[PDB]
Amino acid sequence: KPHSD
Amino acid sequence: KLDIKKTFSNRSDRVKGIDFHPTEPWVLTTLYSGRVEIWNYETQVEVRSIQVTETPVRAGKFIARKNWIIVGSDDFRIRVFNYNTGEKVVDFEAHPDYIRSIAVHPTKPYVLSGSDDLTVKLWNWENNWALEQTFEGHEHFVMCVAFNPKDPSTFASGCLDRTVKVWSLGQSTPNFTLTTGQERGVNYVDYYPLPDKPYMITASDDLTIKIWDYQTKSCVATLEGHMSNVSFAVFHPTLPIIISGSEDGTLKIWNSSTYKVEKTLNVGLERSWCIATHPTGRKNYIASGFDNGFTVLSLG
Repeated sequence: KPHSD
Repeated sequence: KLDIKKTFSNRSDRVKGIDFHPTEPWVLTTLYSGRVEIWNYETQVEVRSIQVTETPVRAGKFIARKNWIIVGSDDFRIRVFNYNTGEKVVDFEAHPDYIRSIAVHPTKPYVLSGSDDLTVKLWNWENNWALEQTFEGHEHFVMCVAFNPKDPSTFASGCLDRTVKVWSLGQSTPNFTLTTGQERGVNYVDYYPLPDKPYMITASDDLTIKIWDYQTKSCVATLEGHMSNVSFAVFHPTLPIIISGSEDGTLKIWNSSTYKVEKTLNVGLERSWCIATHPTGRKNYIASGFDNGFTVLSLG
């Protein structure tokens, strides 16, 4: 998933 | 005159959301660890903190007129707590995927939530938190939602599908879609709050910040200087500056007339994720949340 952080 | 002073900084788990209370000297932080904290940044004492969930809480806002905070988390839920008592007011599944952003209407009992489920949803707290509208059209994660402060019957959503869409409450399609040319997506969108310019601003993983005239849909300027994903960019409500923050670990202050960088700060908390400006510009306060904590700064 993009931008998981 | 600039003269940036650190008024209060504290270490914590990653801060994903941040917001100022309008009348109390408080900042709310929402953390990747599922914790939220409300700090008095003048006395440097916690007013209230809650372990809300075990998942990241990416979004959080005060609803000062109701004495609430509203938060959204990766467990799909919107929760509302009274900050005077800590009591949970409501707890509901809002989306079947992560919640990225929450916006609160200035005068009506409406909240918007933007989600990885590709939608923005409108909830009405005077109608038992009923879902009153779902805004469909985006094609990737909705990263940011924001009301137009000059006309809150409209709002903007910024999306990894590389567009900003501007919508009217009560209407199912966008008034317009802004094709940003920021090919790695839009992480953030904000409005200039004053009546002299119809401006919006967008931040991207493509390392650029862009200013838009929302009447003509034209790009006014592109701000370059960050070296990693730009997490946010906002107009300051009283000072002629733009403030941005990046996974490069810096905050940058830009001249809002010339669009040139005035000051770069590495506050030493690693990656920057979120931003808040004090609603009335008290002491020119801004606050930003990072991998390793937050900082509240007075800009001058």
